[PDB]
Amino acid sequence: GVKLQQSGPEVVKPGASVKISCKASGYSFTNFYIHWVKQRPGQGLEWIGWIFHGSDNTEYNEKFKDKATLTADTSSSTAYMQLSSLTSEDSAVYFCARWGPHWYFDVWGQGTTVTVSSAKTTPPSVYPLAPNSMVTLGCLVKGYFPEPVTVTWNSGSLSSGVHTFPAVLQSDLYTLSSSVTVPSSTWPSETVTCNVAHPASSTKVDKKIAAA
Amino acid sequence: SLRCMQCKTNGDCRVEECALGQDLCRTTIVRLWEEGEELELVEKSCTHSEKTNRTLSYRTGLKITSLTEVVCGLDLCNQGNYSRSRYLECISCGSSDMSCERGRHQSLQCRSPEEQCLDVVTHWIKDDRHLRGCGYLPGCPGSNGFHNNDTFHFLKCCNTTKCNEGPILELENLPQNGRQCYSCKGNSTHGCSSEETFLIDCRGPMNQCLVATGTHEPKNQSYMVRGCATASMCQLGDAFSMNHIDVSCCTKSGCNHPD
Amino acid sequence: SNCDCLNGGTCVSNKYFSNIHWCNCPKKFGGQHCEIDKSKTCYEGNGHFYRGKASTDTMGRPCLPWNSATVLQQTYHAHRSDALQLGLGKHNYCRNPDNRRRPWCYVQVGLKPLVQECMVHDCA
Amino acid sequence: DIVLTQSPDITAASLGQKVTITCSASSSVSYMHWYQQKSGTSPKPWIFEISKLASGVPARFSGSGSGTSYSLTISSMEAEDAAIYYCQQWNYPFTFGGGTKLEIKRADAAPTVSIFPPSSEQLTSGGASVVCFLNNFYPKDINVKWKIDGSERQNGVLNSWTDQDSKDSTYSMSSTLTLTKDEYERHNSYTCEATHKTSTSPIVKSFNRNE
Amino acid sequence: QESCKGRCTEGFNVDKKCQCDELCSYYQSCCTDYTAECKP
Ligand SMILES: *[C@@H]1O[C@H](CO)[C@@H](O[C@@H]2O[C@H](CO)[C@@H](O)[C@H](O)[C@H]2NC(C)=O)[C@H](O)[C@H]1NC(C)=O
Ligand SMILES: *[C@@H]1O[C@H](CO)[C@@H](O[C@@H]2O[C@H](CO)[C@@H](O)[C@H](O)[C@H]2NC(C)=O)[C@H](O)[C@H]1NC(C)=O
Ligand SMILES: *[C@@H]1O[C@H](CO)[C@@H](O)[C@H](O)[C@H]1NC(C)=O
Repeated sequence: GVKLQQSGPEVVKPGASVKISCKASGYSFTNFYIHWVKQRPGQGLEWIGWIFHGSDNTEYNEKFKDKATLTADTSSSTAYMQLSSLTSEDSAVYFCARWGPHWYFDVWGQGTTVTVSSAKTTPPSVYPLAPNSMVTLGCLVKGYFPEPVTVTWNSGSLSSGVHTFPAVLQSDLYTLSSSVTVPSSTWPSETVTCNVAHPASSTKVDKKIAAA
Repeated sequence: SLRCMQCKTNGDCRVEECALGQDLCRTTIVRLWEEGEELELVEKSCTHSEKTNRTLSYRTGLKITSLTEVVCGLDLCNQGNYSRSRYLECISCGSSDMSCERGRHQSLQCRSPEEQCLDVVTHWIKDDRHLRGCGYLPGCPGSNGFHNNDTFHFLKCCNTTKCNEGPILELENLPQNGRQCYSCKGNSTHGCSSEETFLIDCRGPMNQCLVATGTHEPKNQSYMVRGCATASMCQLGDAFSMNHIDVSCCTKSGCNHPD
Repeated sequence: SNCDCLNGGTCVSNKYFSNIHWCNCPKKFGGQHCEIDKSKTCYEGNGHFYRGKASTDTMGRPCLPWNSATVLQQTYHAHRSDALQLGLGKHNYCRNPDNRRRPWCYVQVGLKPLVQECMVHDCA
Repeated sequence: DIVLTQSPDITAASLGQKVTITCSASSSVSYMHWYQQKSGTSPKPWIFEISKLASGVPARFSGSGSGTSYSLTISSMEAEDAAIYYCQQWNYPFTFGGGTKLEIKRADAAPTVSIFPPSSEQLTSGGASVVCFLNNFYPKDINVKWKIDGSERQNGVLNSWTDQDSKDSTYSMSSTLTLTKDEYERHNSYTCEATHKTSTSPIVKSFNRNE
Repeated sequence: QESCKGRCTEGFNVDKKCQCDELCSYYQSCCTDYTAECKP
């Protein structure tokens, strides 16, 4: 019943602006403070500001006074946050949260990812990593944009001994790797395949790991 | 031109020509009930235009106390003057025997279906600071709040079983919101001058920088109060002991300043 | 500067109800201003500060209430400015506002009200 | 403006061990709350008004304190308690502490190191990436050194770490060395070197481009 | 039953005319026998 629905992930150019949404249901919207919270990747939580009842009743963090603007649309129970003049330091998850009856942030939206970057929608190159004695294999997924990608092994048949590593940023594109460990009775006499999916470019690829 | 009965509790009554600005008559009733002892107190006069029919009942140990005020504007209308079943159940206590403060809250059933559960906070710097029980008061369906340099008022009013239950509200258990309003009291040259007005940190649901101008005190002495308030205060008004009340509200830190 | 309250009493008022005031009183005292001592069975020396009841005459006869049509046309009644100070109220208890030997009250003897010593005994 | 220092930044706790997070306030705050976060998902209210448990928070969790000092205790550490915990003042600046990362303590485990040459297809495309997996190790502290024909190579190295595995409580790291095809082709010897407390000497994995 | 006696300590009866609880004179609901039933 009682919830905060945030709008989807955003890819935006540096210098551009972005406005993101928080739809409130299952309670009386205008009786409660909505707060906004920023979390940069691997970092903490910063309070951005609040809104109460509407656009004319707000408070900001001094740090975000020239960056964030908070609005509300009572007709649809929706809070908005605009972020202007974006740089890479604004790339973060942004959360809305209700300030509840006993004065803590009691209900949170799921978060909206804002990636600030100039890149375009690029499919990955997928590369097989072929090693003896007991067999680790890999798959290199290189030069894609945006996040995410999806990596499986033998269509999900292989699940144990799998490590999928977080993407790193390389020449404004993402690179990621995945290992799978298997018995050497199993590879290369049987077939081992990483399956890579990138929804953004409607690309799905299967790369057999062959012996060098 | 309106004329009202004017009765002290001792029963000495007479007719009273109402002054200008007093165009209602009031009867006020206090019942003090304790085991098999009732004391009824009745008081009558001309009163201000802003008055309404109101009631408040609360238990305080083995005591029950009931206030009612009835007002009318026709001419000696207060010269004259129910009680059957039990309707909405409410939590009750009161600060005169420390009952609220000490958590010795009791249950009370209202007598009219019109009455609601009330919680009123009156922090002044001879009214009780905390009252809980049955009744109907100006600002009722709902809740309203105000605080400034020397005052915290809060009134909560609701129509569901024991909805006035819980710990008592005190200003210190409401968080600073980040909103700042100017506080003052007095009049435009004495008390509410830019020299005497200062910034206070608004708390909890009170985020309106408020200014009420009216009259206070015996005669029509002009009075003014600035501070932090709920939305609901910015729409009567007995919470500041004032009469021809005029309220402006804005929702930006400092906006409250004598402009 | 009010608190018309007497004895052990504490004044409470309410601003939502025209600032009407009254007092919370100890168990042994009754009425708005704690003016009634509902425990005393005996009177003092002169009895000037006796409170509490005895509504009766030396020869068994009700006192007239100090707010009856009749007592309001006598010298001592409940509507005088010094009623509270003299214990004169909406009741028919014997008092002694002018200094006489014992407490007393007004008693109707046919067409006319008359002063009459009160049954209440002395503390001696 | 009230600073909140959370100590420690990271702690590894044994299952069954009593854990104490403290939150320090440069000035006095009447109420402090605590949030739990996993996988950068929404923070979950955990403990509000100092000591009150949010719905579904298990009884091994408590909170206490006042003024400038508050604590979160877990009386006996469980695996699902591994998370980031944030304190927060109840009032206006609504500032959050910098966070305590709570992990599961466990037996030292050495990295399983594998090195991979560039694939044929990446070479036909004009690039060259050498990849090193350092898998299933504990504690998280680890240094990887790349060597080309025996010399340390610092530039063009990208590293990436997993979170603590849910099942064996270890960590894993990927290290990738990216070069031009021509530079790759002008050298033979490629070496991945792991320095971990489980051994006094590095774990080395190399390959020769030629042989 | 119009007039009570049974125990005089049953409380506010949820659905009957005139009652015999402690506060019955506060609601002015009492049956007159209550005054001479469980008194002093
Ligand atoms: C009890 O009080 C509540 C408090 O306002 C009333 O709630 C309102 O009810 C109407 C429709 O019934 C709604 O349109 C209002 O918006 C409600 N206000 C709210 C939810 O705050 C309620 O109706 C009252 N009920 C009775 C029986 O009087
Ligand atoms: C503003 O406030 C003051 C006091 O609260 C007003 O009344 C003062 O009262 C005394 C005693 O009666 C006077 O003799 C003072 O001189 C009064 N002050 C003034 C301004 O004359 C004061 O008059 C109020 N001003 C207004 C605008 O009514
Ligand atoms: C207040 O109550 C009395 C009850 O008799 C009624 O006559 C009068 O109309 C009411 N006045 C208001 C303010 O509605």
